[PDB]
Formats: sequence, structure tokens, C-alpha cells
Amino acid sequence: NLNLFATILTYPAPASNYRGESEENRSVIQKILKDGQKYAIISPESMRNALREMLIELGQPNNRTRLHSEDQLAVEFKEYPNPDKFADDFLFGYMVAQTNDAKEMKKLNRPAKRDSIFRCNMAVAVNPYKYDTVFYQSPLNAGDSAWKNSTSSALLHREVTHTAFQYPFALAGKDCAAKPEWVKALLQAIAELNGVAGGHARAYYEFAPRSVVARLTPKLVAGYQTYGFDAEGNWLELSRLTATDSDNLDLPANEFWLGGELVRKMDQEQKAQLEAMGAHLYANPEKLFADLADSFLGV
Amino acid sequence: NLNLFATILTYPAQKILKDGQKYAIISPESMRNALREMLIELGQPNNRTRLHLAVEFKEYPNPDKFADDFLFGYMVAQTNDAKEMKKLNRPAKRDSIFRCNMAVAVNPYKYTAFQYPFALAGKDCAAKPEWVKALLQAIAELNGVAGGHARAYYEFAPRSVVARLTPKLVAGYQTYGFDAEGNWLELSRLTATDSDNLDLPANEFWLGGELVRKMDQEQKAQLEAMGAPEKLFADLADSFL
Amino acid sequence: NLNLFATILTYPAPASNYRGESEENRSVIQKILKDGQKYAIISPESMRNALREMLIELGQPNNRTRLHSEDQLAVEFKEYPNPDKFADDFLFGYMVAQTNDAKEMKKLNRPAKRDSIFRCNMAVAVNPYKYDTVFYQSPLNAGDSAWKNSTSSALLHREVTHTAFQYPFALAGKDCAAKPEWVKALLQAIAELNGVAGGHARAYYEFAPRSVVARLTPKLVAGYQTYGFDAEGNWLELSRLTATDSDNLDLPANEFWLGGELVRKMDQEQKAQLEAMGAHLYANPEKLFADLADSFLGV
Repeated sequence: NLNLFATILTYPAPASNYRGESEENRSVIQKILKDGQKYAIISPESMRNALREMLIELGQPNNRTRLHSEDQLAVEFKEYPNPDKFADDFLFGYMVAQTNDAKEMKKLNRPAKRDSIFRCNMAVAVNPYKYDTVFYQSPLNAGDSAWKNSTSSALLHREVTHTAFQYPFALAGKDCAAKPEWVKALLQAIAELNGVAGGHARAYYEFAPRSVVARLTPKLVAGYQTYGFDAEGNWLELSRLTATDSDNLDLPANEFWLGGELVRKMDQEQKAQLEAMGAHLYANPEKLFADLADSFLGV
Repeated sequence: NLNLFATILTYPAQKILKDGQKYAIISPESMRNALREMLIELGQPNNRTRLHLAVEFKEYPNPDKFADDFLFGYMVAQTNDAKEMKKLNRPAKRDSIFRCNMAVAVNPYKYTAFQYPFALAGKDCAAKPEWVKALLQAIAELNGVAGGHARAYYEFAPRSVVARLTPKLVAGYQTYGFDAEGNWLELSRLTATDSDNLDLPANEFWLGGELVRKMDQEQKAQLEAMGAPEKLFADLADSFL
Repeated sequence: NLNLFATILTYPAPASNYRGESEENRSVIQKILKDGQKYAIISPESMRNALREMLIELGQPNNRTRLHSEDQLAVEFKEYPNPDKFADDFLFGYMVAQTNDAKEMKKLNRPAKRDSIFRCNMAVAVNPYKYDTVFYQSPLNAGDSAWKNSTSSALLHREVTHTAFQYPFALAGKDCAAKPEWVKALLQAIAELNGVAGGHARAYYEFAPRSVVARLTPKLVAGYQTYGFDAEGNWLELSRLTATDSDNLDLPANEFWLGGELVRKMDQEQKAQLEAMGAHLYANPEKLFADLADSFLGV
């Protein structure tokens, strides 16, 4: 079997994703700090929901569909999760945390367990500063209105940041019946990955990937330094030449795949030099995703 | 998908240095208010037609008529007459048809151009006739005045030549390429040859903001892209629709 | 006979391992505090189970296989542990704490005891701060589903930390019939050692080793300061030149093995100088593990 895992980054653009809501007066952004600096935003399960939403446009069955009618958030389910009957939200038949009986383990032998077949982690930014606001205001209708919102007009300040942040993920999965087309669709859909982290009609943003690198696809799990390339500069080529050197005499290497952004602006003679095994170079992420899916899937 | 990506436009002709090189000036909310009154000028009376001295109140926004009151026909109050669930069925819904972002200045601050990223991705939601009659007349012209309290209004023809991208859904065609003095938003992306490599573009060419505004060897570009000048921007949206 | 023992550490990456579960509202991580600071996480038995799980993929016999069918946690066994018949979960035939008789000591003279032939200790982090959350929510289905989960939607926040933590271990064992192959497989498996602290589809982490150091293989056990090299910097080189100095005139020393992360970045003249006995320098930990296993195993 083969296991693959990759890392991407996105284009730089101003963004604002309120996530904490510690107080109503002001919206907070920061999540975690390291080495005395505050960097990261965005939780992985938000991206999981984004993938769930995006998988619908490719024509696959679904069960957990979000509905917005009642005041509290709600997601409706189908009759019962079935990993083999359909996509089952990508083989995600989850637990039944109740003792109401009627479990399919009595009838359909369903063990109330999933097929995760995936993995990911939270994104981290590359710039620390988060002390900028917009300082706008909210008005009041006061026009003989039948409904009142807050009976006041006030001033509020949001929080903004101009930073591009990276994203690691690992799959390391295996294929079965009717699985390969689903996993190929997932690999196709992960390329675009827009409309992430909830709705944003005033702070437009996207997860368009540039300089994507996938590591050690044929061999077993040997991942290391997933958060390597940062500081708006390439860093996996120096790691490639140092760790698992290009030459196969002293330090052997393994098949690699490189994104288009890294090779877009770098020495052509360096491209010729970096041909010990040839590696895999491409100009756009979509083509390399297609080729990697074809190679890893075995078909 | 049947949605068009961002169409950044610039005017080559107040946070100060948010980072060490750039900053943000215009909030995203201002232009929406400016676009509100421009809608009225085009003979499209809306519901929330507040004079903005006096803010008025029309009936409940139960019908999603006149661009759904510009995409904010919601109510959040406690009762709202049982939240209008009797026979109206409008539970704080919010259409997402027009999306924008902050406009920044390319020129560093000294102790005049700006960019407006767009997002008109509406697929079948914006393709219905009740919105077809509106978008081609309320958004295509895109020629108005912003601000109003102070002399700050800039809507200029030069924009990136981008059209409907059906085979590939919304995906980054770069962002914030000023090209006021660089003229490189193409990023050497031409589909002159497709068998070997560099098959990136999909014939997005049109009469952009630098045909006669800049002299070069662009004559071969239209001989290569075959894509589909100030007023002609509104034509492309109408031509495809 | 020779006795080996080594220490490793991993790459820095955000991680979360809920281990306390004091209350349902929040999940706690911290385990122990020292010198007024709260550092360490993770228990040795987690790594023991991880090694047990990963020994299966290398083609070895097993008895204790975990199964998730009944509500309580369950692991099933074979007929009876046998240290010599097969791997016996790496010579781990444990006690029979019952007076039911039928013990093999009556028939096969099995003493109901083990061959542990191993030892380890809990990992300890290097950064104390733990005061950040993510503040996510759990929704309610309420979609005319036949089964209800909690009949409510709640708001709950996790706990995360960005730290890289080390790991000491000691073997100090001896080989017997059919044992060298099993111990070589164990040394091969300890290199990757992923999937620790159970599955994690939201907090991806791994134990890829960098700057692994092995100490005092030939002579009797004389380990000292196992948790030594910390503060994101090498500290065993100054200890090497001070304690058991490289020169063999005043303070005699012993054969050492140094990982790739340390030798990746120091002065080349420093590498040349540290050649009194030559020591043993390698660029990747896997080659070091292979060579050390070959040398210590005697074959």
C-alpha cells in the first residue's frame, strides 16, 4: 500500500474571521501564540464542513444537510448512516450516542463506527500583527418600524490582518469497492476549496493553493516538518537537497511532487540540476493533483 | 461552474501603514451604500430606501423583490410576528450574490489608485428571471459616485479581462495586481501552445484597460487568446447572459 | 553483553491530547508541574499500545487485538500467552490473576510471568503555556431523525499547545532463540512510531525523530540526565566534551551515536575536531537505527 501527505499555502490578502467572541463589543481573531508571537487562526473542522458542502456540487449522496429555519443551528440526517449504500458523507457514518436500541448492529451489523480515511490540522499564519481595526458604525431604522433591532445606533470596530497562511494534511488511506471514484472526486474538490470558514460577504477570501508539495507517496509514513515552507519564500527545496539528498549515492531520496509557484520564479539551470531522479515539476496545482491521484490510486 | 470570478478594476489616474509597506483605506460597507442610491437612479425602487438624514421603514421584506433588498432582507428581533412564519416563511434568510472586499491604495502613504475585487458567483440562484432583469441593469453599468460627504468617488474602466469560467469553479486568478506601472497581471499566462504545457488560460481576452493606454506587442495576444473599451465591460456580462 | 539506551525528540507542531477529563464542559491536557511551571503530557502506556499496534503491520504474530463492539472497552486474546511459541506481543505473556487453576504451570510449566525486555518513561514538553482555546460548538440534529443525540446544541472549547517534547528510553536486554529478528523489527518500528494517543482526525501529530542520541552501548548502565537536551538547541555535545571528554588522556569516553538534526547545523571544523574516536555521525535517524541494531545485535 501507499500513503501520501501534502502541504499548501494560499495567496496573501486581507482577511477577517471572527472566532472567539469573548465580548460582544469587539470581535477577536487570535487563537494561539508561539515564541511570544500570536499567529494562527481557523479550526480544521471548519474546513471539514467546507469539504462536506463542496462535495455536493460534484454529485454525491449526502445525509447531514444543514438547515436554517429554527433559531439554533440544525443539521438534518437521512434515515440511517450507511457507508456502503452511498457516499455516506464520504464514509462518515458516525456513532449513535444513545441506548434507544434499534441499532443496525442488531439487524445490519453496523458497528456504529466510521471510516475516517483522512486527517488534517489547523492552519497557521505567518505574520504576528493583529492590532488593526476598521471602526465603522451601525445605524437604527427609527422610521415608525413595526420591528426593532436594538433601538440604538452605535460604533463598532472589527479586526483585520494581511497575511497568507499555510495548510498541512495527510490521507494515508486505502481503496475498496466504489471508493476510487469518490476519493478522486475528493482530490479534485480539495483543489478549489472556496467558501471556507463560514460566510464572508464583506471580507472576500479563498483557499486557492500555490506552491503545493506532496511527500513520500509510495513509501510508508515518514512525515516530518509539515510546517516548513514559510516567510514568503521557498524552503522545501533546501530540505530536499539536504534531507533525502537528490543524489542517490550518500543520502537516498524518494519520489516527490512540486507545485507551480515554486518553479514559476527560480533558476532554469536549477531545474536541470534537480533531475537526479527527475522529481515531478508542474506549472499549476490542478494538473499535479490529477496526476498524483492517478498514480496513487493505481488507475 | 456557471459563475464568474473576481474582476479587479483600478484607477491609475484611513489606516496608515497597517504593515510596513501597505495599508487599507476604504471599508467594504461604503460602496454598498453608494450602490444603493445608484440602484434608485436606474428606476428600481427598493424596500429599504432610507434617505442616507432620515431612515424610513417599508413593509416586511417578505417578497424577495428588487434584488431582495440588496441581499440583507433579514429580521433578528425576538418576535417579528412569530418570525413571519405564519404564511410568509422568511426566517432571516440572506442571499449571497454580490461580494466585495476592502480597497487599498497602491501608492504608499506620504508623511491614488484602488482595487475592487468582485464576486458575482450566483449560478442558478442568480440565473432566475427575477434576478436576470436586475443584474444586467444594476451591476453591468458600474458607473457611479461613492462617499458623498467628501470628494471621494472613483469608478474607472481599466479592469482585468476575465470572463465566465464554466469548466472550473471559482479559483484564484491572482489578486491585487495593480499594474499601474508594471502591466504584468497576465503573469506570462498564455495558451499559445497546449500540447506540451502552459495551457492555463481559457480565452478570457477582451478590450482591457491598457490596449491604447499602453503601447506594446499586444497584437499577438488577441491572435493567441481569442477571448470574449470602457463601456464594453457591460456588454460582456450581457453578451453571455 | 551490551546495554543500549537513547533519547529522541520530535518536530515542533501544534497538538492536543485530552487526558484528564475532569469536567465535560472543557477538556484538560496538563498532567504534572515542576519548578512552578506545568510542562509534561502523555503516559508511557500510550506508546506501549502504539508499538503493539504497529508491530502488526510488519508481519508478526499477535494475541491481544482490540475490538470495538460492546459498550465497554474490549481486547480479545488467543488461547493462552506463550513467550516461545511466537512473538507473544514481544515476549509479553502477562499474569493470570485468578485462582481458577488450569494454569499451564501444571502442564507446560509456564510461570505466568513475562519477559519484559524493555523500559521507557513519560514524555515531557518544553513550553508551559496552556491558556488558549478554540471555542467551537456542537449542533442539534432536530431533522426528524429516528435517533436523537443530545436534544440540544452546546458551546464548548478545547485546549491546544504549540510545543515539541522529548522521549527517553532504555532497552538493556539480551537476545535468545528467534529473538534477534523480533528486536530488529522493534528497532525498525520505533523509527516511525506514529498514531500515538489514539486516532486524531482534528489534531494531526507524529513522532518523527530528530536529533536522536544513543549512549553507552557496550558497558554497564551508566545513564545520566536522560531528559537533558532541551531549549530547542543541542546540549549533549557540550556534555560530551565536558563529561566523558572526547580525549582519552584525562577523562575517558565511550562510543556514541548522534542523530542527523544535530549534525545538520554546526561548524564543519567542529565536526572535524570531534573525531578523537570518530564517534558515529549520520544524516538521517533511520540509518543510525539500522547500523545500531546491526552492531548491538551482534549480527
